[PDB]
Amino acid sequence: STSQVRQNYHQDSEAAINRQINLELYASYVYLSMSYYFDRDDVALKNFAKYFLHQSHEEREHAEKLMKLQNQRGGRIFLQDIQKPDCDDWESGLNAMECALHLEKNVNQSLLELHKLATDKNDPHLCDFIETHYLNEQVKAIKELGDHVTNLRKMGAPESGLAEYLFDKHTLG
Amino acid sequence: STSQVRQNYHQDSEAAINRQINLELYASYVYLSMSYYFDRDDVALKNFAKYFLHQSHEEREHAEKLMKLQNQRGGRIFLQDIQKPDCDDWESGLNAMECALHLEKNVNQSLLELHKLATDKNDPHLCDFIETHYLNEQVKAIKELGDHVTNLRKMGAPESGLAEYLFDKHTLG
Amino acid sequence: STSQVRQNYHQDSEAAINRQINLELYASYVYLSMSYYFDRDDVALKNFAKYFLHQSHEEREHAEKLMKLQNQRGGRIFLQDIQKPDCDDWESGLNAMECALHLEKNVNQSLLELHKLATDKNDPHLCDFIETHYLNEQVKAIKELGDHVTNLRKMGAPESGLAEYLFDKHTLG
Amino acid sequence: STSQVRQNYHQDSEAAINRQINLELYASYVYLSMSYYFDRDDVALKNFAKYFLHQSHEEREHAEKLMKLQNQRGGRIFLQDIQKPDCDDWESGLNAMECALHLEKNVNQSLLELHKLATDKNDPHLCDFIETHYLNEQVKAIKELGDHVTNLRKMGAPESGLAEYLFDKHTLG
Amino acid sequence: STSQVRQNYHQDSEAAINRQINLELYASYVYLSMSYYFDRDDVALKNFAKYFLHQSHEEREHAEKLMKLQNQRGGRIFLQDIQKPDCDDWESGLNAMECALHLEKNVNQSLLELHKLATDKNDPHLCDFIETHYLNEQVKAIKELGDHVTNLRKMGAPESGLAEYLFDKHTLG
Amino acid sequence: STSQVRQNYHQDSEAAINRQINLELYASYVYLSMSYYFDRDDVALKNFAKYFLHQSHEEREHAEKLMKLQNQRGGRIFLQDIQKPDCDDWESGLNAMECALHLEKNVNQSLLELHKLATDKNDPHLCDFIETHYLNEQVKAIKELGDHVTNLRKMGAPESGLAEYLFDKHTLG
Ligand SMILES: [Mg+2]
Ligand SMILES: [Mg+2]
Ligand SMILES: [Mg+2]
Ligand SMILES: [Mg+2]
Ligand SMILES: [Mg+2]
Ligand code: NA
Ligand code: NA
Ligand code: NA
Ligand code: NA
Ligand code: NA
Ligand code: NA
Repeated sequence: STSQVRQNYHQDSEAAINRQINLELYASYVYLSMSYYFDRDDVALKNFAKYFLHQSHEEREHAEKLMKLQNQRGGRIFLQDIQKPDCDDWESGLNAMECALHLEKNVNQSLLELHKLATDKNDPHLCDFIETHYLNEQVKAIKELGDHVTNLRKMGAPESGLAEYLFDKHTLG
Repeated sequence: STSQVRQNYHQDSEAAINRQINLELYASYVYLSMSYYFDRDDVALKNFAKYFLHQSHEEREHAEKLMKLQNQRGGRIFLQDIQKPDCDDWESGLNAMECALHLEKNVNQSLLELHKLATDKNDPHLCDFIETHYLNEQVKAIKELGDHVTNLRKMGAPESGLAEYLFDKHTLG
Repeated sequence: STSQVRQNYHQDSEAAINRQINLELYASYVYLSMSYYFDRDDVALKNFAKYFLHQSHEEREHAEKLMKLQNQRGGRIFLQDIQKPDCDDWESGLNAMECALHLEKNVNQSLLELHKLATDKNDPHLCDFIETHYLNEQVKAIKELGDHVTNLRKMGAPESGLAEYLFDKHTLG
Repeated sequence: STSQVRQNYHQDSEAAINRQINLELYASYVYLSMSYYFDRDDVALKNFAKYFLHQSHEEREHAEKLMKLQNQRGGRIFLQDIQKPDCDDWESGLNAMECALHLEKNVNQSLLELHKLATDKNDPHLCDFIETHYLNEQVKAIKELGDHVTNLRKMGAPESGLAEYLFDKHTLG
Repeated sequence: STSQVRQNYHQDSEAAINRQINLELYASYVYLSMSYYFDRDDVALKNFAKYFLHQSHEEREHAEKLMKLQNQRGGRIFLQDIQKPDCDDWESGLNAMECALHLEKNVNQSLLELHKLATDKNDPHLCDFIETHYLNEQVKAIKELGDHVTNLRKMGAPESGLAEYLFDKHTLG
Repeated sequence: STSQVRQNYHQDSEAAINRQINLELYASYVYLSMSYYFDRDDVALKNFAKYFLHQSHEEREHAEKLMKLQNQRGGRIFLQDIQKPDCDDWESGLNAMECALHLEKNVNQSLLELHKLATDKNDPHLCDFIETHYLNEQVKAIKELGDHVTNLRKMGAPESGLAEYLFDKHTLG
């Protein structure tokens, strides 16, 4: 039953990877929802829509890289339901950016816990995988989202629809 | 509350589109599972893996086009959980192809019912959307999968691991 | 008297096509009026002017394609007066966009009725002509105009002349 | 016995497709006859000959696309004898064009009946296949042939051998 | 109420320009009718059709340039109904050319009266606008149409359908 | 009644050419049937299908060259019904290749008889036409088909579906 390739790969690490795969797919689905919210005729912020669609695809890529990891190490992927996002209506560009920031920080926290587990199980390959492909990506994403939220707030979002319009044009466009 | 763009778009059609979006996302997730099954070290059919990964991405594209439709017509997207696939282990190239064929026929049946609803609601735009973007795509996908299943069976899959190996190389490669 | 090419083309369909030709020419004339309203020295929104002039030419193209249809089927074109637009003065970028949206929805309703007639007369060629060349075009135009109206309103049009200025620059330019 | 790919494809539709295949092959053979009539030394209208030969090959393509359809849907092709054309000697450029027009209208009528059957059997894929690939093609072919017949008649065919000569040169050449 | 740009622009000139705009749009519509007459399957003179369609578009360009003039001078455009053309059926290539010649001479007469008004109101800008953009254009158009009519008549139009055929090919093609 | 170009062209030769035209069209139709047999979802040998479709088109070309011959010599083409092929279902790649070989040998025998007739009628032009365009073509086709049949048999067709699969890939692909 044990994979011929498996070496120094703890069952707990395998399970945590499966959980991270689900979380990445969940994040992808959240971003998809946000994108198409901004595509609504009564919201109509095309560059917000594009920004979040790109993020959705990137999150899918992250999940697939974790699946590849799982198979490389000889673990077995076990997929779960991808839960629907918390909202259907994201209310504003600013609110969407804040929710994205919160999501990214949650994903980062899960990654940090994964790293802690890898460290505890003396799995340096897994640790460096997380470090190389995930942690800096998260730090960058969080910094970018924080920058966006800051600009929107200073511009006067969400009450200034002009604010969101011009942010859509000049930052996200 | 009614969208400014909405015209000749029945609530039942809107709901059916939301169901189709979920079904397309489900199909994408099924194909993702199959792809990474073939990426396992104890299965190791890279071109099967690639074939199903491509199909997964294509299904995601189909879902996104339906979401775009929904917003174009002034309906509102309501996302649901994406259920996990029926299997974790797809057993063989042939079995995966047969399950894919079954899935594609189920998706096609749902599309046909959607078309019937559009027709009943006298929604020619929706009918032609389905016709143009979905129905022929489905017919082609079903024919291709049937061709694959036929070849694998004639070659001697799934007992002939040589059969699947050579199919992976010569058809899917 | 009956055209040598005519086949499965009902008199009622022919008459409805003649009405649609007139409606398309009318829409082209409305858009022409709007364009040159924005060219006034006391309005001076060049990109609004360009947007509506492009729309005018596109509507002319639609009418000409219907005339070509009529001759292809062996019907006979009967032209009518092109009525002058409802306004000389369109008041604002937002008001013009709202009137354009209303016009586009009226044109769409007429197209839907034309499709219904074709269906009732079992004229699949005519149905698919309408579907292929007109219905999606209308859906897109309505969605775009709705997006424009939404943005202008959120920006603060028509009281914010800055709003219309910046929309002219960043969206229509 | 039922094809693994077959879905929503009525036996009556399958039979009608087989009949249409035969009709398209028949039309191809008629045009072949006309082409080589104009290649006779005592007729000697090379561009008529080329025009009808092109039409013959196009009709063959139409038949082959229907065969491909049949297999795509999981129906089974049953071929029949291709009947010889009604004439060996087509008498004149004008007479050939009139017979071609009559043939094209007969083919169109058969296509319309096929569409009606598809509609009655709620086969939207088949309907849109016919609509996309056949109906407009027929309308165009009929209009072109009607234009040709009109010009020949106005020029003075078939008594003015100069008429046919110059039509061969300037229209068909 | 007076435009900030208006200078040396008499109310009578403004009104005459509005009348000329309507006349140019009328001429465009007449030429459109003629074009699609020649597109009929029972007339079938493609190059006549093209010639008149080009003329239609050119006349629309003339109208739009007058509208631009009106706004440049600070007058206000007031559009009127575009009357339907005098005929639905233009009978022959020659008859259409003669009606076009008559139309062009009427347009020219109106332009000459406009010039006379400009001169009487000491509006040298308007005079030179008319001179530069319109008068020579009209002279050329009238000369060309007269040349066409002369050739058709000498060839034997409209009784020689060969005449019109060959004119369509060699002059208009 | 006798063609102005006819010289040294016996009535018996003319009749034999008409028979050969029909036989070539028959062969084309047989190959068409075989091609689309291999396009079936339950057969699914794309390169067999392509091979036989190419052969079908080549046979049509042969028939058309014979028609051109007939007119060049001043004979008159008389077309007959094209009989349907002997089978609807060709059973296997090997069986299809064997039937094709048999067909090609029958066509060759008919050509040899045609040559014998030409020789007996002292028609060296006809003899050399047959020699140049047909006889070597037939010899090559027969040799190729024999090679194919030999390979399939040695590989283990038709019981080894792997055999036909790999032949389709490596020889016909
Ligand atoms: Mg490190
Ligand atoms: Mg700005
Ligand atoms: Mg359709
Ligand atoms: Mg000449
Ligand atoms: Mg020799
Ligand atoms: Na991520
Ligand atoms: Na799909
Ligand atoms: Na339109
Ligand atoms: Na056809
Ligand atoms: Na003019
Ligand atoms: Na042959």
